[PDB]
Amino acid sequence: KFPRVKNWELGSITYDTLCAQSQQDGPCTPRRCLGSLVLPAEQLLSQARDFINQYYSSIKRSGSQAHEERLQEVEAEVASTGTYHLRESELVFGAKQAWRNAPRCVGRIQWGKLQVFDARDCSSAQEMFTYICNHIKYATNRGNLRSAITVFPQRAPGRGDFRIWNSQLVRYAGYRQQDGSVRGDPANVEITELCIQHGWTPGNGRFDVLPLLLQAPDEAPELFVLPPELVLEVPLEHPTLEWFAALGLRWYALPAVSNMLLEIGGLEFSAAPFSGWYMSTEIGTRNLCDPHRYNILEDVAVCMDLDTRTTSSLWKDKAAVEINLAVLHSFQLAKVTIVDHHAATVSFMKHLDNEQKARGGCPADWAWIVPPISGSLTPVFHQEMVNYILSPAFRYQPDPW
Amino acid sequence: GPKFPRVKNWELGSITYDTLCAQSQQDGPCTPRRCLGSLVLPPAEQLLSQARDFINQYYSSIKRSGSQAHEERLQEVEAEVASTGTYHLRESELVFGAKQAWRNAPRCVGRIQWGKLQVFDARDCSSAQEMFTYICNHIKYATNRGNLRSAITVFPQRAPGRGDFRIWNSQLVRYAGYRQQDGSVRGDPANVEITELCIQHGWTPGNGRFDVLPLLLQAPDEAPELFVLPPELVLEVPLEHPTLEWFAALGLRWYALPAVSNMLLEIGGLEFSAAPFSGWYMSTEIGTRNLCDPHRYNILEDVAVCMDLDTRTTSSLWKDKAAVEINLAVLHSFQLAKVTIVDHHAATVSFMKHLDNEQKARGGCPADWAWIVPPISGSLTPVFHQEMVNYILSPAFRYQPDPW
Ligand code: HEM
Ligand code: HEM
Ligand SMILES: Cc1cc(N)nc(C[C@@H]2CNC[C@@H]2OCCNCCc2cccc(F)c2)c1
Ligand SMILES: Cc1cc(N)nc(C[C@@H]2CNC[C@@H]2OCCNCCc2cccc(F)c2)c1
Ligand SMILES: C[C@H](O)[C@H](O)[C@H]1CNc2nc(N)[nH]c(=O)c2N1
Ligand SMILES: C[C@H](O)[C@H](O)[C@H]1CNc2nc(N)[nH]c(=O)c2N1
Ligand SMILES: [Zn+2]
Repeated sequence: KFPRVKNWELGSITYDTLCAQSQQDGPCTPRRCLGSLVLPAEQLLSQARDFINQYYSSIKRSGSQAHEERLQEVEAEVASTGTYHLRESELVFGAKQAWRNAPRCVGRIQWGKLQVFDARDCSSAQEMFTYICNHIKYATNRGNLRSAITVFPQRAPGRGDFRIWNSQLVRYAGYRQQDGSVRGDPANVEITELCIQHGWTPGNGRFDVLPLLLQAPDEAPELFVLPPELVLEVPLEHPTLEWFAALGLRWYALPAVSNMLLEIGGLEFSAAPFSGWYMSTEIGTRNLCDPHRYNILEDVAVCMDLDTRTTSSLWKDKAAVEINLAVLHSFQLAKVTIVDHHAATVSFMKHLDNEQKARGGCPADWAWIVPPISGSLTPVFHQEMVNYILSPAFRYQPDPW
Repeated sequence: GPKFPRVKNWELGSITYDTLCAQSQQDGPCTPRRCLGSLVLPPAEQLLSQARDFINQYYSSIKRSGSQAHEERLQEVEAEVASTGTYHLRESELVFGAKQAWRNAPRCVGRIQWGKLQVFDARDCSSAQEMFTYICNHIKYATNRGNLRSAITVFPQRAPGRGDFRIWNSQLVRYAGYRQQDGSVRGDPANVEITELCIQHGWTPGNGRFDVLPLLLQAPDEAPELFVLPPELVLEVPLEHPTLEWFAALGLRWYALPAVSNMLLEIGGLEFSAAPFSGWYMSTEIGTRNLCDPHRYNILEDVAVCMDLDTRTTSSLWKDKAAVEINLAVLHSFQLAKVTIVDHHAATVSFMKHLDNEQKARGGCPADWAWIVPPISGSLTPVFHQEMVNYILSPAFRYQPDPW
């Protein structure tokens, strides 16, 4: 019934009772675990009712007059039109809850602090662009980063979706070369090629910021260039290794995810970009060291004069550590908010304890929460986790092309 | 495509489908409502179905499925269970079963070696003294003066109404952990309970950080008996670093032979409660888990101080820098002393080859992602980018509760 959850460093035990609230199935069965894989009116009515019940309970007014009447408005709207609409205060609560509920997010200690921009009165791609430019300015705040989400109009039965084609608001281009190598970020070759086809004049650098492709319902997407001054970037240098600055490496300040679906009370928001601040291992380990990304390990190790001929000299491990240190030092120097993996995972353990008290559990995906270097050096490695789907939720959605 | 799990490698873009999971006859701990993949601990009628399944597996592996010899063996097994409530394996059946149990183990990254296991049949064993002899022979063979060889020794199976053969120690070689008066521990904190049981049963304890424990061996229906391993049998490696001359002065060491001794080996419904097995180390198990876990030897702060690192702030990456040098010391020292070891990069590469081999041979491979990905430098290894399906196949190694 209720799974026992143990921490192996400290010997402490808790029981997850929150998983009983899950009404949506994951990919696992008793026959096989798939935890490591990356990917009608009556049903809508009950999702809506549950959500409204969640909202009135959060403001302590459960059972009040305002509660009963709001339930009746929703019922009347769905019965007549097949759908309904959220009040701004309900949207705000719903967005925070979807963050709180996200099992892959190590940053959830911050869940209560989220600026929510209501963009549901948007009727064109041009208006979308203005809203996005305002989000970026707010979120960036000259390096003193603030968590934010902007919510565009919900999906509707009659028509096509509002969509941002880009997976993040800020990404670097990937240019496929004559010889089948890539200049820039190999993760972005396909979106880069789409941008060119839709009329963008491409650069030829390793760190060219991509334009946005924004789609209003049932229209071809439109191209918008981000004003250079809005996109804060950090040149990478190393505290003791002088030649590192000459590698010419940089990363953008703002991690801003733009391709996920936000589901609240049965309603679905197909464009709802959100942003926080980076955990340094995302940049230092994954973006720069992954073999299928910028893949810089070998170059850094040679500058460091390490023996690259054999794996047993641990040259990959040594180079990776220095790159991560360069990221942390450079962000700190440029006064841009960042968190290291030790500090982030310590705050996550506190979030786990807060949530055990508040709700009797916390859905968490161990493979995503444990950092990609120095796993067992962090307290989360030794912590058992239960993974399940609660709503409101963020959900992956297929690329619109 | 097909209705079997689709499995993707995100570095290479390649896809396979797992069809082997269809052969699974035992439930794991997950359901559609919640994943429990990260948790460490998960009649004649019943026996016969498991026995028939295993005999069918054996006859398929020798390509004699449906033959007269196959049907005759099946008839011999059920007749034996009819008269006795149990049955017994042939020598070649035990050998097949033990290798298949290793092949099936989802938490083992060393499975490229599965076909090369020396299997010692100790099913004639009738006393604690004789268990000790067999165990000493295992260690001598497996250690081979540092050129390590994979092996298992199989003691008699569980029997109706008669007590079990059990080895009380979790490994054949482990260090004592001595509880101090201030509440701290000298030696290995993992071993505090077993250390205290050895003293209760008459062992005169040392007072060092690396005292090898004696064995507590239990023959059926007797109290366990205490046996000290002759020191010349236990190969150890003093730890030094290739460039940091002071590292040798910390007096650190580790033993050569990883030999798990408390797992149950299950073959065709038969239960082997004592069947210790051994291979060689992957270096991260010593360098990262044994030496750096905060609940183990916990030496990270000590080494960082000698390295002159800023241990008062997380963002200096002092833990990461120290862990790398400790892992490097382990690899260098084993290589110097000519004792077999494998680094995490070479092991995970070889496991990627094993995955490909098994895709062709059986249509999949059960694997536990959280255990296969090494505890340092995870995404620098190929296995981090590889999706994995986890399920239980028999023959199997299974955890068993401590005898005390
Ligand atoms: C405030 C600082 C934050 C930090 C340090 C942080 C940290 C992280 C990290 C390290 C990941 C895994 C990233 C990856 O490997 O792709 C992640 C995932 C995620 N986070 Fe956060 N987060 C923050 C804020 C936010 C905010 C504001 C939201 C939404 C309101 C959010 C929702 C999510 C979601 C939905 C995922 C899963 C994304 C996916 O499947 O690709 N987080 N977080
Ligand atoms: C040939 C050298 C071998 C290497 C490098 C190797 C590697 C490993 C590693 C690194 C682990 C994880 C250990 C941990 O973190 O506790 C493991 C687990 C395991 N291996 Fe191996 N292995 C080898 C040989 C063997 C052999 C000979 C067997 C049995 C015949 C075996 C069966 C197992 C089993 C049953 C586990 C799970 C143990 C548990 O749940 O505590 N492996 N292996
Ligand atoms: C195919 C697929 C499925 C899925 N769920 N997700 C993806 C994005 C991948 C995940 N791994 C790299 C890349 O996503 C990279 C962007 N991740 C930033 C997360 C983040 C960090 C800090 C603050 C935030 F607000 C958000 C792809
Ligand atoms: C409670 C519990 C359950 C379980 N399944 N397992 C344990 C042993 C723990 C697992 N993690 C550390 C420790 O096991 C330490 C010993 N593991 C060595 C595995 C190995 C390596 C190379 C060759 C071999 F033949 C065997 C405890
Ligand atoms: C195959 C595996 O699930 C995949 O590489 C995952 C592992 N853990 C991860 N963890 C985080 N935070 N982000 C990721 O993209 C991944 N990728
Ligand atoms: C909580 C978590 O399941 C636990 O700490 C696991 C994670 N992965 C591991 N992986 C290996 N190889 N060995 C272990 O002991 C563990 N411990
Ligand atoms: Zn699962």
